[PDB]
Amino acid sequence: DIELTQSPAIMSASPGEKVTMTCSASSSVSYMHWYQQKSGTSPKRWIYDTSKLASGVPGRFSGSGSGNSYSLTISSVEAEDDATYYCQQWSKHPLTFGSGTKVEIKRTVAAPSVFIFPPSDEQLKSGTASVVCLLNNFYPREAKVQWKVDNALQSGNSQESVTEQDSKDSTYSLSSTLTLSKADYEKHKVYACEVTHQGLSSPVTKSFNRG
Amino acid sequence: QVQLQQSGPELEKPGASVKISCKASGYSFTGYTMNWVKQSHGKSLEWIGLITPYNGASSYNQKFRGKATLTVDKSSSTAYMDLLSLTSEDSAVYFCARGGYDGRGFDYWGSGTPVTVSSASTKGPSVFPLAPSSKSTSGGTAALGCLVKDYFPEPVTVSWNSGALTSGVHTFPAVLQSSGLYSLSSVVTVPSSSLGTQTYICNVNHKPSNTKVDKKVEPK
Repeated sequence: DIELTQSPAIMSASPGEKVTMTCSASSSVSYMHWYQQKSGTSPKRWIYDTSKLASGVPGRFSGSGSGNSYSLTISSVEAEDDATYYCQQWSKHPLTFGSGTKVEIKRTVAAPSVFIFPPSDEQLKSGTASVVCLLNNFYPREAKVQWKVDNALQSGNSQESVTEQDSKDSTYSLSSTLTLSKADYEKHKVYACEVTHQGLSSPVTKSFNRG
Repeated sequence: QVQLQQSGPELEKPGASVKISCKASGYSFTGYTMNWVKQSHGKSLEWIGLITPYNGASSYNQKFRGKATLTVDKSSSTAYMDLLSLTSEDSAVYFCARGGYDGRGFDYWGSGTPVTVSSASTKGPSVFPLAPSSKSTSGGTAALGCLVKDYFPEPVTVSWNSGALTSGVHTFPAVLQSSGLYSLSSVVTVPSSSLGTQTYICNVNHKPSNTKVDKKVEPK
């Protein structure tokens, strides 16, 4: 099979920057195609036959190449360009796709807004307590959440999830969920999530007293 | 306009089979090819094979011969793929995509059909409020949400107020819990002043368990 290696695997670009990603094939091909896929959506044909744009694809995109080496360029990146881009060859059977280049958009640093949610009484009834900390609209993606219960640092009992980059403001959001038994939850008073981030000069703590 | 409507998410036991469909509309079915593509772990794309609807002939990636069987029903302009002898490695999202006889690539793709292969049974989610409070308020903005807990398999979709509320919504990717079940949350930021007057309902769809849940989320 023709193997298609895409580079870089991940790219981060400021709006207005020219960037180029590459698809290198294990043997010669022609008329490479490219697809854009945003998180949670189906791929869309983006460039085909090496350099032709699909309907509705902005003119800042272009494609070129020859031999075993093909490229996709964005002449001036926009926030809406964040996506994974895949190349695809149809020179030999079977058709194969590249490994993808993921494009992230840079923006100015933004510290998270932090919110906390106690478990609902309804969930408690059933024997489990989920406490949720929300970090909203921050950049860059890296952040740190610590849970403290009556000032005791928690480990092993939380899980985090992070959204993909927002196509409009280029920020991320993150949720951290602390899971406890009812019986354990009703043992303690103060529940706190402590958040740090590149853009915070000291930790932000949101907390509540059960009751 | 060209539309490719695929069938919904599936759960199947190892060893079983599943037939998925792609209903094509807005164009002449037999003038184009129909391709099928597997996407694993939301990343790698593999071409399974194609069928030329005019005569039902098909061509396969040898890796998928005998795993996949392609057919069409020209009456209803529908393409089908049967996946046989399912194993965990077959858990993925499967796309149909229109191709041409003129080197146009895949110009339109279907919505995708998630298939999960597991011996575990389906389970619909419990939905709990993430209620707005003074501890989820900041400078006239309040956050609220719903916690969608303990369902299987993926996926769940969430909307707010039947799709009329979209600005400021964040629905998080699910996490797999130690129990083998998924959970996610969906949150939205809204003006604090609206809390007394505006109704907020999260609408949670879990097709694999044939369940939909609406949950009204209120202060306190």
